[PDB]
Amino acid sequence: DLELKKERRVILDCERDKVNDIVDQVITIGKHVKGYHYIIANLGFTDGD
Amino acid sequence: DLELKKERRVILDCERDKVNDIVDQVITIGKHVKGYHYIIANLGFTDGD
Ligand SMILES: *[C@@H]1O[C@H](CO)[C@@H](O[C@@H]2O[C@H](CO)[C@@H](O)[C@H](O)[C@H]2NC(C)=O)[C@H](O)[C@H]1NC(C)=O
Repeated sequence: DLELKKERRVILDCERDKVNDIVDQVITIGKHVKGYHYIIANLGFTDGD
Repeated sequence: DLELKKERRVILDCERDKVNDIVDQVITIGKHVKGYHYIIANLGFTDGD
């Protein structure tokens, strides 16, 4: 549904558990290619894999 | 190094073990995006994940 508007910039605002699920979903879909930018809005950045 | 020749079609000819590692490496480097075509040269295609 986000692909209809051609939106490349995504901002993630969740805890240390949902961010891993979103990352795994992006990996399975294939959105981590050069041309995107994610923002993990949380106090911890290196906590997740 | 393969990206230098601008080659997108890759033919995989390995057992049921190396193909999984190659698929995992492709997933990690983000080459499974639309625009590539892989060929698994083996009798068992549904065997691997
Ligand atoms: C399947 O992957 C191949 C690899 O690019 C593509 O199929 C090509 O399909 C187009 C569309 O019919 C043809 O014009 C080409 O001749 C095909 N062969 C190539 C490009 O080598 C396509 O990206 C994918 N989908 C289909 C339906 O083939």
